[PDB]
Amino acid sequence: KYENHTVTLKILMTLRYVVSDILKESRYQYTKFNQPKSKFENLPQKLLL
Amino acid sequence: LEVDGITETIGTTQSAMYGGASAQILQINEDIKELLDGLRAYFGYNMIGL
Repeated sequence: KYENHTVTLKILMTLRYVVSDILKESRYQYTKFNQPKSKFENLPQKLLL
Repeated sequence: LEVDGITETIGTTQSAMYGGASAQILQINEDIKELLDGLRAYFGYNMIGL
């Protein structure tokens, strides 16, 4: 029925991101309290999407 | 403590005038006082002649 016609739509789509740059990449801490020995842990990174 | 945009702050029960566990000790002392004084009724006072 719509062989030669222009169809227009409004749509919902799921959100998506990709990483363009890494900002404040690595943050650190020598956690020692209430541990058998010293441990190294990586704190949250910040991402620019 | 604040490092590179991430910060943490804590205020503890520890204080110059009271200890950290002082709250529990106060409650325990309260319970014991009622418990002991009431229990002393089960045994009663001590008497001796002269």
